[PDB]
Amino acid sequence: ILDTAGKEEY
Amino acid sequence: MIQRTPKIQVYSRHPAENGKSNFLNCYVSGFHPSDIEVDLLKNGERIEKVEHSDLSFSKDWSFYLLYYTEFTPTEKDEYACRVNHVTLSQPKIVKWDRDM
Amino acid sequence: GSHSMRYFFTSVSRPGRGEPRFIAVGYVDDTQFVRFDSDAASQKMEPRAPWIEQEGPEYWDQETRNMKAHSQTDRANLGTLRGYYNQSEDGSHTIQIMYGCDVGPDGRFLRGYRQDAYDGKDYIALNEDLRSWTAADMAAQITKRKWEAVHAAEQRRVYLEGRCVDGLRRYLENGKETLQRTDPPKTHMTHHPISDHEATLRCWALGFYPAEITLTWQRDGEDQTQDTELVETRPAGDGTFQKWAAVVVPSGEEQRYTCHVQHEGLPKPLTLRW
Repeated sequence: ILDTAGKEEY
Repeated sequence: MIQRTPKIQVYSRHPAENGKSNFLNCYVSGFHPSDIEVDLLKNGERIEKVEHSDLSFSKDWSFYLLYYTEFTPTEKDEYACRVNHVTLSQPKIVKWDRDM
Repeated sequence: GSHSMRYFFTSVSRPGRGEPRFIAVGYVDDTQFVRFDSDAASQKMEPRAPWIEQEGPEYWDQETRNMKAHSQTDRANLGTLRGYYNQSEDGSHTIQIMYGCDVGPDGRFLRGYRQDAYDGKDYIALNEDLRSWTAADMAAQITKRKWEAVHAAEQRRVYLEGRCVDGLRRYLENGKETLQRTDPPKTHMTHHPISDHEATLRCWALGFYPAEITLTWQRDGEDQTQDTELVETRPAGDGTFQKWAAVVVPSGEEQRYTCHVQHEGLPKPLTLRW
């Protein structure tokens, strides 16, 4: 199971 | 930005024996960035029929990957691995050691 | 005993030559079991392990889209960071992200992991409690401020404490005979003279699984930690790993030397002599 992109911003 | 120089290890999965099917490995690790070329040689010539692992990196963010191919160990032909990298002023070539 | 699950994600800029490349590789302990590559012919997530080939699109299709979202974000981050550090548009950049979890033998959650890096330098770390971010750079402090404000760690907790644990747990069962398998080293010792007086012994421990291995030399019953050379554990290219060690052994003194090979996967160590 892979994780889901959320607040993945710099 | 910083850069790291690859290490090159050339070996077989088991100790060489004449006529006994084997796999030629070239393990390249500890380099950065990912911009690297790794090729297997036979008598100095590139081997076309070569497979490799998927690129990964370790805790220190250094990159590593494996190249390998199937061959028949002999006494006539020599095997090696060639690696290029931006931190290398000269291409690195390592000879296959039958006993390691 | 305990088991580890890891995922490694890399995005590498490619000026001119299309879009930045995205690579993703998943591991259970020492075993790769899933892969993904933006330059793949399939453009989809692919299995590697037999015991995960039973998963349908109910995972793979969403996970593929998720990794696409990861790729899109990483690409944005690479451009954004270039801005932050006022770097040339003609330059290259690399971003590295990894996460995963450790579980006990009972599947109990032990530790969460999440770390980012940029151009070889640490970016942000998340503690094992998955509560608190740490910035290791200027841009990291900017990002950290954001992530803390929105409790980004909470998103990691839900996965790492839950989905990661159960996912790994199920895999450990389904792939029990492929993951928890053991393979003892093909131990042997060889003698390699150097000069009229000088020689070495080589202690071989090749073709073992898992990668976990310790080599020890002794002389006269006492540990030898000084006059020794060892290689780092390396793939055998056949599902097992290799390792060897050597020490300086003056001719005729070989009788005083002994090598030991210790594993956690074996009920007993192996001893080599010459």
